[PDB]
Amino acid sequence: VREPGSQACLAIDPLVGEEGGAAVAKLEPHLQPRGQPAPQPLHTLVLA
Amino acid sequence: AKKEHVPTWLQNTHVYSWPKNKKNILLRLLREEEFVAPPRGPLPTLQVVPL
Repeated sequence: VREPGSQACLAIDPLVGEEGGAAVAKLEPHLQPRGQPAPQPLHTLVLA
Repeated sequence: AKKEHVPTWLQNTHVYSWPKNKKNILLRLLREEEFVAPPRGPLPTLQVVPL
């Protein structure tokens, strides 16, 4: 008989870098609000 | 008479017919225009109603 002492099997486990991983970022455009005095289209009429 | 009887150089002006246009002939002799154009007014004012 032989003993597995020296030849024992190996388990594996990755060295995950999640602890130092950057996050996913969401973008939102800062709308030029119409609540603030934004301009409007100058629909014109004629006084005949 | 007919249109063909007018000398060519005279076709460039008003051609009257007698007696059909005798009122127009009188107006022409009086040197008074037949239609009175109303006096030219001012340009209209523009009103802005934005949306």
